[PDB]
Amino acid sequence: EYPTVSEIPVGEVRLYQIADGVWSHIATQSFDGAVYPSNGLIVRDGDELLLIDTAWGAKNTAALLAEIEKQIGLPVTRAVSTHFHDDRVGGVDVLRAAGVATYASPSTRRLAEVEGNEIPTHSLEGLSSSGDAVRFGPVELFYPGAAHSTDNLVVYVPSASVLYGGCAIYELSRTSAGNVADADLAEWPTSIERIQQHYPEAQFVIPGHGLPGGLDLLKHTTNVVKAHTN
Ligand SMILES: [Cl-]
Ligand SMILES: [O-]
Ligand SMILES: [Zn+2]
Ligand SMILES: [Zn+2]
Ligand SMILES: [Zn+2]
Repeated sequence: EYPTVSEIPVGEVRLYQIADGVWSHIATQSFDGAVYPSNGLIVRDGDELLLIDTAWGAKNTAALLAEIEKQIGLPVTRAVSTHFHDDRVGGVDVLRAAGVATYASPSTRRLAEVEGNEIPTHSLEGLSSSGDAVRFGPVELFYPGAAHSTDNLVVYVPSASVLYGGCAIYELSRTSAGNVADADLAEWPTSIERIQQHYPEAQFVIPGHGLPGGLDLLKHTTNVVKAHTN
């Protein structure tokens, strides 16, 4: 049922419905020899769609839109990148070209530019302090504090109790820390706890990569982060 790299050819994207009016988009990308899956979110906003994160690359993102256009038939009007890394903003130029309004916090935009990555056009204000939350259409955007990256945001769909953690949250199968180069290992557990305190009602938790689960993914990530820290 949940698509894996198996049911997904490199360059293609698969959509998966998590709840009413909420889907995850799944793509793949080779990386240092191996192939990894990657999740993004899609949330119905009236008669249009809010996209959370790119499909990790221009080709992948063009396929994501095509796969959305021919499967939901609702237009993607806005998109939010949860952090400055390539797997989240890579494809933003494609989204922009297609008329999608791309958004990110000033922190993410700043880091993206410094990194030489694509830069979402619009700015999400009011997410600069750990614990900050702001509404964006059908979802709530939350800055839990530095974790996988200093700018990582998490997304909650109050109507469906869906929490999209992006790369700040690991799937159960991920037993060791991934790339923590731009991570704040010291603050990661505390940021996870703010996510826990703010969304204890979440029923579905989507990791940036891999299989969705419940709130237990938070403690799992904490376990993995602590083990790596030591
Ligand atoms: Cl990654
Ligand atoms: O990432
Ligand atoms: Zn990242
Ligand atoms: Zn605009
Ligand atoms: Zn990632």
